[PDB]
Amino acid sequence: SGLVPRGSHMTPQVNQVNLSEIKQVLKQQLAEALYTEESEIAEDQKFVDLGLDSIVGVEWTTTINQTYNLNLKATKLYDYPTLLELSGYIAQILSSQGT
Repeated sequence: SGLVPRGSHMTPQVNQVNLSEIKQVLKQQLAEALYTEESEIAEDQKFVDLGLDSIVGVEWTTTINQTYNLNLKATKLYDYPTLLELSGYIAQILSSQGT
């Protein structure tokens, strides 16, 4: 996955949903949830360290499901406090629902 957003130019309607493609989106979705910008969020930093709580984790877990058409809960935030692992799991769910 040589998909690295740098802000040089926009990305088109990419059909696929690679691991990194989900990872970058997750950062963006969670940035707004933490009242910040994804530009300052790390991929291996814990959402909780930034301020992800029990409330935000439950609402955010839903937006994720709606984005990739899955079923997940608050326990996900607790199992994968970083985008790296979070995305790792999601990528397998959508890859199984279509095979």
